Amino acid sequence: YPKPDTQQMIPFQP
Amino acid sequence: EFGIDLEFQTMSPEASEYETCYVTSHKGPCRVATYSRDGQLIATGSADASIKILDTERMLANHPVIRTLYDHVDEVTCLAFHPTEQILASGSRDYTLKLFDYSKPSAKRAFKYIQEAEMLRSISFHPSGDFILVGTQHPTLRLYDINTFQCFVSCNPQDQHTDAICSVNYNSSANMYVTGSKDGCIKLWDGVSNRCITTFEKAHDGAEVCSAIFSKNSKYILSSGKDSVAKLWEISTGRTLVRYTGAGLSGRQVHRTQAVFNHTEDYVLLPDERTISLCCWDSRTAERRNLLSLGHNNIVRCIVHSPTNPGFMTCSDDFRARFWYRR
Repeated sequence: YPKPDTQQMIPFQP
Repeated sequence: EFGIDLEFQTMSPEASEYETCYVTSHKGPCRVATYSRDGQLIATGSADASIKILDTERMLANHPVIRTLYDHVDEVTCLAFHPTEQILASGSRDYTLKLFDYSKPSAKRAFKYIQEAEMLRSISFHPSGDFILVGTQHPTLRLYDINTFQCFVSCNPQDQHTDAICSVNYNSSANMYVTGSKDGCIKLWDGVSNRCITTFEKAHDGAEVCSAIFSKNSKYILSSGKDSVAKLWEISTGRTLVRYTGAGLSGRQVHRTQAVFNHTEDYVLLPDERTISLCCWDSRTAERRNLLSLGHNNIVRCIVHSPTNPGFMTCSDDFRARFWYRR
């Protein structure tokens, strides 16, 4: 399976 | 690899041919169940804040409830089995996401947990098992890394829903996922980029979208809404191909419930709240098949169908979960 590209994403803090 | 493909006769039993094979009881309403990916196990969750793990083989044939887990202090609302490990992910109205290692029979509590800002509504394990998608009462979808507990969201905020997320599901290959929301939209997402590929606006005529799943070939989305209509969408074109009508009622808003495929995707199944029965349609033509009397004394808020077998679980506000199978 491919994996989510977290670097293309922004960190999030609830 | 038997599935619906409208581009290219059914091969499985209608819902009406199934029977209850085992009944289990929680101490509060039961509003979630999920199948393990291999289809051997079912987990059920309740407003009594507890979780049961059930062996389908024992239910067909030593107690079928092989596990009970107690590490929530409010209704559990969502569950997802780890794809490779004996771990269950649990989400609650108590604002937590719990991870249970169920390899040991005696295990009662979770080993790790995430404390969230909103009540959890829907989780979906990445097929690798390294990530979990999390829908909450908040409109923005969370991607958590299971190992680092870091959280990530799309880099474009316009991607996000504009109300509570109701359902999150990966497709079979993990290259996509699908969300449904109270905003009445279905959103298609890139599984790697985690950007929104498509928004189906007014997917159910403005009503909340309760559930959205993929067909095995990932060519279709099956959704259901509070307009009490199930829809089959073609991802390629963005259009509704099939409308599954007949369920629901007039006068009051319906509660949230799932539309599912059976294991071969020959049939669409939707619980009807008016009669406490299961509507069943031919998936390809929308032809109404026989109604299945569910035997529940209250509304069924959750239905999950086995991925591998003619089996499904119905979860009811009567505190009970019924395991169904065509024997």
